[PDB]
Amino acid sequence: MKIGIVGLGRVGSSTAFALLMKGFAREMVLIDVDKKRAEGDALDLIHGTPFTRRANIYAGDYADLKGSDVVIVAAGVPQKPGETRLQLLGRNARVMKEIARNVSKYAPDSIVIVVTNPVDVLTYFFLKESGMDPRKVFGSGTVLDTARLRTLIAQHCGFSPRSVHVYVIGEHGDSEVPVWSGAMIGGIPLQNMCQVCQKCDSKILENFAEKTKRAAYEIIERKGATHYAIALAVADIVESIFFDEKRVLTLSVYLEDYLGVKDLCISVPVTLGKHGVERILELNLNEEELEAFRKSASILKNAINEITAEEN
Amino acid sequence: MKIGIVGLGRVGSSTAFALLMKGFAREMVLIDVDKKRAEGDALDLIHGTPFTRRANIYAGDYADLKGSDVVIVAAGVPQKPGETRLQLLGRNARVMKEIARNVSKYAPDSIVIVVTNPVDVLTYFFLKESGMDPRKVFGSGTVLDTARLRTLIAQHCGFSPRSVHVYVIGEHGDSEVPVWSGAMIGGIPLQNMCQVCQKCDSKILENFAEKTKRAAYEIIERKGATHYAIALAVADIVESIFFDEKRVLTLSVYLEDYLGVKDLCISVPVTLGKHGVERILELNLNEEELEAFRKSASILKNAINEITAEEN
Amino acid sequence: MKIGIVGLGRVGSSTAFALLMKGFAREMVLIDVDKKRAEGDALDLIHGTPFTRRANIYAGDYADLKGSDVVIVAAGVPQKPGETRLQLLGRNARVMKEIARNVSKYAPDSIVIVVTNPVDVLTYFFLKESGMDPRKVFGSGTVLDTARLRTLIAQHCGFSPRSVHVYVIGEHGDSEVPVWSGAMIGGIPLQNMCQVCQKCDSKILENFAEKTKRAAYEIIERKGATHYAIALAVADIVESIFFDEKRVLTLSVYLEDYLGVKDLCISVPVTLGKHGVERILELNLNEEELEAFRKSASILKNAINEITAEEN
Amino acid sequence: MKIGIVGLGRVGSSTAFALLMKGFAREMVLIDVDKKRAEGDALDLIHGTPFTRRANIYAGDYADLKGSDVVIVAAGVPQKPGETRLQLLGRNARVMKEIARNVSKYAPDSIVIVVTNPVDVLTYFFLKESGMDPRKVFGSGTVLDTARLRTLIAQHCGFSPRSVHVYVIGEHGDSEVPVWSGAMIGGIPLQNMCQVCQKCDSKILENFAEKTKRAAYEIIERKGATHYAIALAVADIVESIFFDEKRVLTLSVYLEDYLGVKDLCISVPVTLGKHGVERILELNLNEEELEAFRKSASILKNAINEITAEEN
Ligand SMILES: NC(=O)c1ccc[n+]([C@@H]2O[C@H](COP(=O)([O-])OP(=O)(O)OC[C@H]3O[C@@H](n4cnc5c(N)ncnc54)[C@H](O)[C@@H]3O)[C@@H](O)[C@H]2O)c1
Ligand SMILES: NC(=O)c1ccc[n+]([C@@H]2O[C@H](COP(=O)([O-])OP(=O)(O)OC[C@H]3O[C@@H](n4cnc5c(N)ncnc54)[C@H](O)[C@@H]3O)[C@@H](O)[C@H]2O)c1
Ligand SMILES: NC(=O)c1ccc[n+]([C@@H]2O[C@H](COP(=O)([O-])OP(=O)(O)OC[C@H]3O[C@@H](n4cnc5c(N)ncnc54)[C@H](O)[C@@H]3O)[C@@H](O)[C@H]2O)c1
Ligand SMILES: NC(=O)c1ccc[n+]([C@@H]2O[C@H](COP(=O)([O-])OP(=O)(O)OC[C@H]3O[C@@H](n4cnc5c(N)ncnc54)[C@H](O)[C@@H]3O)[C@@H](O)[C@H]2O)c1
Ligand SMILES: O=P(O)(O)OC[C@H]1O[C@](O)(COP(=O)(O)O)[C@@H](O)[C@@H]1O
Ligand SMILES: O=P(O)(O)OC[C@H]1O[C@](O)(COP(=O)(O)O)[C@@H](O)[C@@H]1O
Ligand SMILES: O=P(O)(O)OC[C@H]1O[C@](O)(COP(=O)(O)O)[C@@H](O)[C@@H]1O
Ligand SMILES: O=P(O)(O)OC[C@H]1O[C@](O)(COP(=O)(O)O)[C@@H](O)[C@@H]1O
Ligand SMILES: O=P(O)(O)OC[C@H]1O[C@](O)(COP(=O)(O)O)[C@@H](O)[C@@H]1O
Ligand SMILES: O=P(O)(O)OC[C@H]1O[C@](O)(COP(=O)(O)O)[C@@H](O)[C@@H]1O
Repeated sequence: MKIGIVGLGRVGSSTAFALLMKGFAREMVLIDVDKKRAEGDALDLIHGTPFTRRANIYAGDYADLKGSDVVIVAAGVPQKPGETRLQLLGRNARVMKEIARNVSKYAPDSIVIVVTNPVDVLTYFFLKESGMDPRKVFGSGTVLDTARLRTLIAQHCGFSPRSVHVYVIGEHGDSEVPVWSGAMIGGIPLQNMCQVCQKCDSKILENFAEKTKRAAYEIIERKGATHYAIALAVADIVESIFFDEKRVLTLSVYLEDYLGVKDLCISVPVTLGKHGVERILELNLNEEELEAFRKSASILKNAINEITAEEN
Repeated sequence: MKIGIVGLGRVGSSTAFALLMKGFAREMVLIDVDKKRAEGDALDLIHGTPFTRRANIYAGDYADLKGSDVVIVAAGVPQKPGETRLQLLGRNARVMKEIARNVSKYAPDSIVIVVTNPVDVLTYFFLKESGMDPRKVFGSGTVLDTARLRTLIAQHCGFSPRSVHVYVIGEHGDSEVPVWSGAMIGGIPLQNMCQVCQKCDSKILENFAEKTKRAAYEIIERKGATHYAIALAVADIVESIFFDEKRVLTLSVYLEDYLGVKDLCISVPVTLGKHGVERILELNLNEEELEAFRKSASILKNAINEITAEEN
Repeated sequence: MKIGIVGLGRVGSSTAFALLMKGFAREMVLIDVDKKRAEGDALDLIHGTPFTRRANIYAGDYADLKGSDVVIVAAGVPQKPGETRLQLLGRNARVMKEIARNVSKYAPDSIVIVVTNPVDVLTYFFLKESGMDPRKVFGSGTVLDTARLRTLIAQHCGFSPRSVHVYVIGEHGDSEVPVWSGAMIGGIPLQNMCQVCQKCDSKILENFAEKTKRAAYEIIERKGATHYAIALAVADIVESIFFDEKRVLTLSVYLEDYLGVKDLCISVPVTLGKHGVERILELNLNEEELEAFRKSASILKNAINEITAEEN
Repeated sequence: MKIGIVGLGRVGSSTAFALLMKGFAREMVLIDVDKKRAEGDALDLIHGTPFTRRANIYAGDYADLKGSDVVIVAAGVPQKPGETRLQLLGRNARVMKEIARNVSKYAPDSIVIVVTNPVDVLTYFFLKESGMDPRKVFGSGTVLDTARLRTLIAQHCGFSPRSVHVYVIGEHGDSEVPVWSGAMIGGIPLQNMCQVCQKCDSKILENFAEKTKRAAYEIIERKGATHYAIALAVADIVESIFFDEKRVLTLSVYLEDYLGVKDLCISVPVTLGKHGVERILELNLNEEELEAFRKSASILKNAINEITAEEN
């Protein structure tokens, strides 16, 4: 397939390298405002193709997205000194809208995966300005945090991550919700299995939830940014579209009305295939989860409203 | 690793071909009473290695199992005319015991996977005569029927088989038990999800259970025997030992006491790694399931007792 | 892609199983005159798909080849008692012509790979009766014998088969020609490298040529037939069409005039891609090789002429 | 296997990410003088392991190399302003010696692959200070430039890179030597095949030689540095050790006396397996090639001598 990447920073370039090794792209267009950087990146990957699958990689402009099966948006600006988070978001939101008109124009039939943070806020702004199908434009969301929570549990208990079931939903941020009420290992409720398993107990499941929601912060304090993790997750998402797998992924999707939350992009279990999102799984949230989920949706709508209100 | 296959009939040879393409064997010993057939089989696979991974394949005798990481038993005799099923089993049971002393003698440290039918009856006879660890000798059991039930459901509902959870336990035969009470799709109970999904409803889940328990009969009426399906399942089991995955598989294991069934080999969810079986998952069976499961164990013990009683 | 297999005997079925594990077919049609056998084969492979890629496999009739990207012909009859080889060939040649009209009719745009023996004689009869493009219909030829000769040499000398160059051309039979004059290891002529390498010398390269041309005979004396080797080679050929690789393969192609041989199907280095054969490499044969090659072409034309003459 | 990476700059980290996706490391130790950067890198890759194979990745110190099967050296310092190339090399050479004593001390049984530029000069300094086996310590050399030259030719002519033979030897720099005299496509000399092929002719083969020796310069002018290409090449080299393939690679090896060049590390065709380098292929260089090769060795020895002379 043909893949376009808009924004070749640490994440865009890592995503490109990963997609290259997976071998999903026949043609790969790299688009960044700093054309010189995008071109050197393209030549570097081209110089490594003798060890990967043949791919037509090149640094282009928006007109090249024509024919793109998937367009990945890893484009954004860095917080200026003094700069406020609302301002920062104001700038990034404007970046999203700009890229959107162009993707809408040259690649109207593509599937777009937004990756920049805040992912749920920026995906909503991109979708709105784009005017495309909500089943074909979405954000990576909590996909990575869900997989990470399943992995921590699995390796502590002596199981394959394949045997562990858990979903983290909501804002891909401080207010995400691990849905512990539907968690299992071997289909057996996470609580029986948790205290059969030795290196498991209540204090440890809480650490996990905490180790996963802090992962990015901890990487950033040490090296300024995360790019590898999200790169591998974007490859994994693309992998489901590529083979039309219909796997369930907690992607940030535009929901018309899900458990009382409305008109916003947020993460919930949906199935992904070659035509984009298909089924949205409505979860049976216990009381505390429903409340946390709802509060999450409100933190997002508020942010959406402050920005929509500070550009008018 | 080094793999030995004892019994190169339709199943043994198909299993060997499949294992060859997976590339799990560095050395592969083929043992059959008809040495001429085993040798031509070995030369044929050797002649195809230019397209697979290097492997040291050869037709040997029992002394060659020395060093075997895994030994697969697909050895058995065909029902003579007039021959009774009890007699037939009497003969096959004797085959199992014979192979057992030899495997015990030359490859005491291997992991053995019994595949011949009746799988639960013959595995029990093999284990007993062998005197090996019940965590390292087991039968393939209901592994294939479980995967097949998950696949039917999945493709009818528009999900990846990875999102479907169901276990079929008990005798790998007419009395197997699909554990519908713990069935799910996306962690959501199979009943909500079943009637959200269009090509699903009660009459169809019953067909599935029936299509999967009859699969072998239907193949046999048409071509005399099954070998491809079981070959792919044996490869899959070996794959878990090979990468030490700890995946949950409904293998036929020797149970000391599981839900009131005792002293017999039967299928239940257990985890498989490089050292053999590790955890046995005790399932929460509803009333009717517990009863079906128990009846299953009784059909097996009876058969075990009739044969143990018609060789003394 | 969609693949049809006409003739599900030991080879056709082995080829189907192998193609299934490679995961090249989205849809697979099995056609055999013994419909009951083809159907049980289809159900067996279907029952194993939970461990492979989703594939639409089924036993059909000629009308189903519609849309086939590749059609494999492993169909043929066995020598009756008393039966002469010329007669036998007369029968098989008639089988080839029959299958040809049907493939021409329902799948005129497919790429056909003939596999039945004698491969060069039967491919020529199939092509002629079919009236299709000589670049899209061909026989597997010496593909397997070439790979096997490269492998023997490589493993004796301590090199990867990738570093060994040799071609065996001509009749895929007793008169095949290993082109020793262009043989190399690391691009260094096989003779310098041969006596630098310890387990190499003139008497051993001759054994190799002999071990490879006798491989099938030796398998057949032991188990009645070869099927695994050729199955893996057919998968490998299909693999080049599938990813459009343009790899060089000694396939049995219809040559209009190559080194003085004319109007016949015989093996020589040609490149294979998604559209079939592309380039035919004309080799620089030394004196003795040119003579052996020519004699080979004459043994084939003679056989072609005796059969064309004993059906008129 | 266990892999250590010393120097996590753009190349070290790219190499780590690539090795991670290949799945060659069971345990991966990242060592950089800037421990904070190495630790954030380790956490980032760990956070992405839910999508790759289980691996024990962590930022350590030299004592952790204990047990390392392979150690990769991508460590070096950047040219200070005003700084001379000889000085720069003086500094980097000292870095190499330092890392060497430590690798010699804690991981004496590992295979080391030097990657920093100048690769042939720095590998020689590392080997000398280390006192290890010349068959287990070497530089990546011209591996990437050789593959790139084979790829350019192949895709222009309509062949698989597998069918193209060419070696580039000598200094991995401005004086590298493409050995055109032994170049082939399908074993047919590159000159016949070159003017049979349309998009090939003398002016184009020269462009190729030029496009490949300038690749890094062109990347660097655009984005300051190359890391992806070399990362994929290092993975490929590790891949040969990992599966003990014995593939021929133009690695920078210590040569005692090869075609009159002596006591230096330079690139030539050697075979690589699980125990390191095995066979060194002595090439039949025509006149002009022998001269270019020799001049190459002299440019390297001179540099080696100026540095050995400006630290005493
Ligand atoms: N650690 C992280 O990865 C992290 C942390 C916080 C926020 N973010 C957000 O997510 C984004 C992705 O992070 P990154 O580290 O890969 O970014 P980065 O530091 O590489 O910056 C963005 C890249 O996108 C490009 N770009 C900007 N505007 C563009 C436009 N209009 N059209 C095309 N290309 C454009 C820039 O030129 C730059 O190359 C960030 O820009 C930021 O807003 C990321
Ligand atoms: N459709 C089926 O696959 C099927 C159906 C019913 C029962 N079974 C049972 O499972 C077994 C596997 O089926 P198959 O179709 O692959 O078998 P098969 O028809 O090929 O027969 C068994 C093979 O095992 C070999 N063998 C027998 N005793 C041996 C011994 N003592 N030591 C070494 N090798 C020995 C035989 O020589 C023969 O090659 C059968 O023997 C049978 O008892 C299979
Ligand atoms: N060892 C070998 O593999 C070998 C040796 C000598 C010759 N051959 C030749 O190559 C062929 C392939 O060998 P095999 O062992 O796989 O064959 P086989 O023994 O399975 O016999 C051929 C199969 O092709 C089917 N078939 C025959 N005519 C057909 C038709 N007109 N339409 C559709 N299907 C048809 C038959 O029903 C049978 O299922 C042989 O038929 C023979 O002529 C093979
Ligand atoms: N474009 C290129 O990749 C390029 C171009 C010219 C030269 N080089 C040479 O090859 C090397 C690899 O290039 P890069 O771009 O990946 O480097 P880089 O810019 O990331 O710099 C080197 C890294 O190695 C680390 N390091 C330095 N000394 C160390 C020590 N003694 N122990 C442990 N870690 C140490 C540094 O802290 C830094 O993280 C360069 O340092 C340079 O000497 C590379
Ligand atoms: O929209 P555009 O300008 O056609 O972009 C694509 C073209 O630019 C190129 O990628 C070259 O770009 P760079 O010169 O910047 O490397 C061509 O290879 C490609 O066909
Ligand atoms: O591992 P099993 O036996 O399929 O059962 C549970 C796993 O499947 C699940 O439905 C999860 O599926 P997904 O994660 O693909 O949505 C949960 O039950 C858990 O994730
Ligand atoms: O127990 P044994 O007789 O050593 O068996 C193994 C030996 O037999 C062989 O496999 C050859 O067997 P065949 O001659 O029957 O083909 C050797 O290659 C191998 O080393
Ligand atoms: O040319 P036809 O008869 O449509 O053949 C294909 C059809 O036959 C089937 O394969 C079933 O064949 P069998 O009943 O013989 O198994 C269908 O699944 C398929 O759509
Ligand atoms: O030589 P050392 O200090 O044991 O290094 C390895 C140890 O450091 C760790 O990698 C942790 O390193 P960081 O705390 O820097 O992340 C452990 O996980 C590991 O066992
Ligand atoms: O592609 P073939 O037919 O093996 O022949 C040539 C290729 O093999 C070669 O020996 C090259 O081998 P390596 O590149 O592995 O050393 C050359 O002849 C060319 O690289």
